Amino acid sequence: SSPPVVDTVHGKVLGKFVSLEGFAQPVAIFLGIPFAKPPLGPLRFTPPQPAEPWSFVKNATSYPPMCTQDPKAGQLLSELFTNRKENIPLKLSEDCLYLNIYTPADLTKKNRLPVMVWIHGGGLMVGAASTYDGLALAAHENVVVVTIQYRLGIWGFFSTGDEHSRGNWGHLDQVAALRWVQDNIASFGGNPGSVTIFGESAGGESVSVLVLSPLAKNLFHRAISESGVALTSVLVKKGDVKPLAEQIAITAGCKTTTSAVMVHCLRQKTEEELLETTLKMKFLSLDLQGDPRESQPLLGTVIDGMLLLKTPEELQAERNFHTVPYMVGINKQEFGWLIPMQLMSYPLSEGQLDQKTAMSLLWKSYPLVCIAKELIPEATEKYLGGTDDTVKKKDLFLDLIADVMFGVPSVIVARNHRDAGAPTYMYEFQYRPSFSSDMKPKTVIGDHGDELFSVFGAPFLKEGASEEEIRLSKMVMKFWANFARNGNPNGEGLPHWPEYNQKEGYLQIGANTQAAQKLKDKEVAFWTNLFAK
Ligand SMILES: *[C@@](O)(c1ccccc1Cl)C(F)(F)F
Repeated sequence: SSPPVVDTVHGKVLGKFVSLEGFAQPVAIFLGIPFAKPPLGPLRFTPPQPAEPWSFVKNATSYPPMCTQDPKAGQLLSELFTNRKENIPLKLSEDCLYLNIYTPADLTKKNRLPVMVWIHGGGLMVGAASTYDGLALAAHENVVVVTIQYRLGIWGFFSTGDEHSRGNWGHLDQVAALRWVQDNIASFGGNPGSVTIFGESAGGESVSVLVLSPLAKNLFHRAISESGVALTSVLVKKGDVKPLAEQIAITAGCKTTTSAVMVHCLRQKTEEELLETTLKMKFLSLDLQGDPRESQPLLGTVIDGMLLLKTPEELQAERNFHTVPYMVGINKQEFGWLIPMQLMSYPLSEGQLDQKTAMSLLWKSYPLVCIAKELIPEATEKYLGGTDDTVKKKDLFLDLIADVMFGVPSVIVARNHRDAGAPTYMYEFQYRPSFSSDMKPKTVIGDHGDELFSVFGAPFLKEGASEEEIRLSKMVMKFWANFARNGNPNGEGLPHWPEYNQKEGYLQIGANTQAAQKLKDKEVAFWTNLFAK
């Protein structure tokens, strides 16, 4: 019964025990541990500072707020992605730099378990750590699971393109959480010499950015990007970021006289005024009015000169990144339902698409796929021209967006990582979880986020999982935690997962799981040639 109490650098923390049926050792859970000073007032749009130390024992048994964000979209994504039986309602706050810890170690003995640090998705605009319950993965695989938060949206990524607001505050928060883990996780039974970062969607892009950042040197030892990398271009702003900053300033009621003037004005706004600004900007929603080249669907990663010194393409060309073991994976249908239908309000209710509407829509999709207008016909013809059925054309259009956004970027990242001599692994995930939304057509399989339910052991926390689904989660969890332990997912009882080498082996994960070769090879060739003009 007696709750666990752990000493950290900054003070003592009190957690709680939670048992998972069939595991003798209850899991010690610590909710809402601060890893930075709350980024309020003048600390807005600045790097995170260390948390101030506290006397006595901090009660770490309540979920922290989630970072300020569109509450409706944030709650929706939490409901769609959570592995728990009931979604936990969360408060909003700028005071959100917290992490949650699930340790299966008996804290009365000494333990050095591998640590897995989860970075949540959400487009860099929404999301929360508390969505993801670490209980099942921690108990089933004997790993310490850490879920982190980081500033989002305007708070996390507002950039003037210069020294007055460089940008990438949320990525700096991720780095601060990893340094906290280095300094403290051994008190929770974890091994700071074996930290694996893993994340999905914008969280997978964050993992890829951290692989590219000198600030993350020696903070992690393996990495996993699930459905998102630093070549997912909608998340990485190149070129001139000043137009977006000025539009944000104006919407908030601020002058644009200079960068410093904009940033100081935004620093005086209340949280509520910046949230009103966020909602007026209509982020994460396909912009159908005006020139598509001016659409800004999210505030994201920039080349700031501190976290990222050059573009991801330039960094991989010079082999300037952390050559840790790296697992890069995609799902069979990344654009099948949840991103267009639930997050971005795509005009695809009809379920048939003719080629003319497809070209018009692909042009409107410019902020996602970056295809010049003169190249829209060729691109569309390559995917939709081979059939005459317009339902098939709609499905092939979804394939096209998925390949440009996720599949091709992921293979290019994996190839460049392999070519720097690092151990590299890839997967393609194909399963339709029973936990899918009731709104989701039964023909969508391997949608964006579908692997989450297997990675986080949803069949052991939510009800109604089939026996096949339970088996799948046990295998995925074991692959992931073997990778955390050894930088190699393989082990006894598991299908062989080849290294992604020059033969380009990868694992097809699903009801039938087996190795395959050359993922997306034809598509990479096509799109690389197309984007070279
Ligand atoms: C992902 O973070 C996401 C959302 C929108 C665009 C791109 C990406 Cl990677 C989410 F939200 F989980 F789907």
